[PDB]
Amino acid sequence: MISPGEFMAVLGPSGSGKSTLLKQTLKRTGFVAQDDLLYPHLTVRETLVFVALLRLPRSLTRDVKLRAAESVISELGLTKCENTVVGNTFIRGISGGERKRVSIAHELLINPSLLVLDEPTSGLDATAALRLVQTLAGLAHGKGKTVVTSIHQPSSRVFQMFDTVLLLSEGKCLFVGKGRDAMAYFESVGFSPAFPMNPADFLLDLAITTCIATWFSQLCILLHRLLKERRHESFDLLRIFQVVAASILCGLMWWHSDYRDVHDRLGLLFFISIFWGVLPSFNAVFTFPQERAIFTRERASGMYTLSSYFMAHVLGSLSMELVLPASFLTFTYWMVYLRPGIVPFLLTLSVLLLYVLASQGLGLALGAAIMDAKKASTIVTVTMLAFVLTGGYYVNKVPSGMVWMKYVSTTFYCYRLLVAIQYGSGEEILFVEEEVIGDVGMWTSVGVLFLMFFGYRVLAYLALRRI
Amino acid sequence: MISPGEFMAVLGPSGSGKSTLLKQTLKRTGFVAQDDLLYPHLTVRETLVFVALLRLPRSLTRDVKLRAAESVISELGLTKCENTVVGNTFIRGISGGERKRVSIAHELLINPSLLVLDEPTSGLDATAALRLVQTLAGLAHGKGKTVVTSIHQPSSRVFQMFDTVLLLSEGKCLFVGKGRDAMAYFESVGFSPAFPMNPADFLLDLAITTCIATWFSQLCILLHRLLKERRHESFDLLRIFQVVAASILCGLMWWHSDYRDVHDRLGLLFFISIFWGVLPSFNAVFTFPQERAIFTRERASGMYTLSSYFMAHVLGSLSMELVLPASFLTFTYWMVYLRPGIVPFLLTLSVLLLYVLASQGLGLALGAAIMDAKKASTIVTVTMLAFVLTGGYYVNKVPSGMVWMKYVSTTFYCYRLLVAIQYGSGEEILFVEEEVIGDVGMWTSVGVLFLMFFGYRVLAYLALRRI
Ligand SMILES: CC1=CC(=O)CC(C)(C)[C@@]1(O)/C=C/C(C)=C\C(=O)O
Repeated sequence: MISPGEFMAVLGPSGSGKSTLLKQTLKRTGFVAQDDLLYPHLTVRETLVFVALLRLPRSLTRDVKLRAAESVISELGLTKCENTVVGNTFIRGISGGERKRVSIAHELLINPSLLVLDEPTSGLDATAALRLVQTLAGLAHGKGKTVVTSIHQPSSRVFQMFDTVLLLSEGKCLFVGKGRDAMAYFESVGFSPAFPMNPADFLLDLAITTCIATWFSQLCILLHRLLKERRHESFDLLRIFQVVAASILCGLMWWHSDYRDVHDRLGLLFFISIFWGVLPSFNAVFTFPQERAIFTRERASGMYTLSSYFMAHVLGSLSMELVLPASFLTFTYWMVYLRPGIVPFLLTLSVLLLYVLASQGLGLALGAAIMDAKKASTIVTVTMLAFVLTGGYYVNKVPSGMVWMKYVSTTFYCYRLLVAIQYGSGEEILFVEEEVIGDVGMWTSVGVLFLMFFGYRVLAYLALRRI
Repeated sequence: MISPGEFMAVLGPSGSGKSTLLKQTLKRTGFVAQDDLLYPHLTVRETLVFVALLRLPRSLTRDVKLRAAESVISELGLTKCENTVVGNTFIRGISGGERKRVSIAHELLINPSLLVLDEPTSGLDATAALRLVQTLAGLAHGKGKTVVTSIHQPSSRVFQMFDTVLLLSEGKCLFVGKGRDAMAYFESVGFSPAFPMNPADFLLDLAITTCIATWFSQLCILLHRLLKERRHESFDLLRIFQVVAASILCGLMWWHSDYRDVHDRLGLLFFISIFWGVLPSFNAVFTFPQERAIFTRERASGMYTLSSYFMAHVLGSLSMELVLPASFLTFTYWMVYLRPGIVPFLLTLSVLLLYVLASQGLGLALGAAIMDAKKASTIVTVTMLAFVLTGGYYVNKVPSGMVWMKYVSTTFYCYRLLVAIQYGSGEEILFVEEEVIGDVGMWTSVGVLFLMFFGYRVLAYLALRRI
């Protein structure tokens, strides 16, 4: 039993059952886990106001939501670090204490009366944990919040701040009540310390239109939230360097490529298709396993739906996955001197953008299907290799009983589209018939690529819904 | 001042200077760091006995070296976990306490009188930390070892076990002497507890032929030690499944490929070169950053030299990355029905193996040149793309401005060797002249391949000597 405004600490050794022990009631109940599953690119204020808009009811406007988020940030002592990104182990951001306080404010925006916390002071410095428990006690007492927390091991100053201590050991309960008399209770049984020591250490030793409006609003919200995530890969130094190196390589190798040498242009188009099939799919396959945990945690509270998250993710990724291929095509066309014309330029640009979107959708679907990031990446690589080997440029004599594979590979279709844009039906050129004219036309290839992209998105959505 | 046989600890907050504070004298001094930089594939016994062979002098026989290693293992309570791999965060192995005990025994093989321990107790379970401190105190008392350790925060039972306690704050010493008298001294100064609490928390609040023989023996033991790592560095399904799928789909794509269609076979050879140029290079680029820290720590003690470590690693890699290409060729040659003959089979197998070795050397050199794993991998990808684009199969009309790319690449040489093996000079075949005959001879290409295979490891060695 816990009274409102009382601070309870769940004490016990590792594996004693502290984690497992911890609709209107759930609405006012805020649960915080040990892991700080937060986006590392959003700053403090940005993240808390986003959670405020994504969790608070629609009867509250955006300006007052921002004001409430700012008040929560200032109440948790995050004013100094409000101008810094959250960060993670990879990219430097706020400290561990600030990150844990941001995680607390994530559930504090709903204004919960029953705050359950699993290991908040675990894994941080003595002073950071001391400040965290000071803040938690202040919220519990001054604001009258029913706070139940679990700590693997508290410090002395940390230990002396809980008004209630509940003791677990190997799944059973040993003591419940105030921390001050606890030793006395043990002194009732005959367990007295043999030396000056922290009483916490003894404890361990002894142990319809509205729905559409909400959908659109939260979809735009999640899209704006993931713009920050996409901005990293938009200007990733390694990615930009690789893209510009490939562009310069294509420009120099095919410098002022003529229309007479069909083989050189065919190889250039096939290489472009290979690059823009492998890179987007490989990039997209990593996101879904990486954000799976945070998506599950956020969906458990019911803050947002799966379809809105998926649409926001694809909308955010479209700009990142289209900015680079456009510049790559601009540089390559203006360096290697492919077929002149603004209309062919727009046609090939749209063709490659559609192919890149299809490859990104395939990568997202494969990442959704496989719960392991490395195995999903391996499957993506294998599928892309099987596709490129069936693109019509490496092998010209496909076995009769196997041809259906080249009818499902997107890189095939992209290569045929590129060849059609560069030379048409081969009337000017007229091996030519099989490598230029092809067996699949312009509009049918475009429709097949669009259908493949849409099907990949649908399959990814089905895989996400399966879990 | 610390006397032999006394358990001394250094206490203070993070950043107080505990880390910085902690030839015969250093030969008998064993230093252990916080990080357990150990190979995750060797079992508990295996790495211990190997460090014994690599550290103890040559006047100490192998059988009794193993006996001493077993005695040390049993002395540190590793008998139960001796049949389990050390492991890491990726692959499951021994527990944190067992791993730290293995790290202690790593320096305990040399039998050091002065054991320095830079934060070994930090970040483990209460019972594991208690066992570690009990083992350390037992060693310090019974064996008379001068132990100087550091702890970020000790438990009460842990804290009551040190004979000597040093106290640091912001780089300045505050208290020196026994832990028991620290409370009395601080009370005399005028600092007394306001509640029952652990005095450890109290402290924080205020705060020629012989050389060749040695080279050969240590090279051999290093190679044997690295064999365990090479056993599963890439044997995981992520790569063997990809290789077998590539073999199956390559054999099925060119199923009974004829000798008449030059383009198909040439594309197959080019794709094989592309597959075996980037895969070994990508595999090799990740081994060097990963092992950089452990190599630096192990070289700091002078246990082994740089050249022997390089030779052992290269021998392990050669034993590693030859079976997979051998199986690939063996499947592909018989599935696609290439030119008949055992001698051509051996020729192309040797060519592919040498090409794989050259790619491995390029990857190792690029990984050694760049101190960042991701940057080195990106540079490897860019360079391999540059070599692939200038292989003579994509762009037939290479401009004279950058044609020297084809004179420094590796995929080009492998492709020329493969075509000169499959079709020779083209007399049977006789676009043919440029794509079959070429301008680089078979023996010249083989010599260039071998020269670059040696020079890549030479570059890697010079890069290692630089840092
Ligand atoms: C883009 C990329 C990602 C990887 O993980 C493997 C590797 C580095 C080899 C690769 O360059 C793959 C290239 C492929 C499949 C084909 C090619 O290049 O013709």
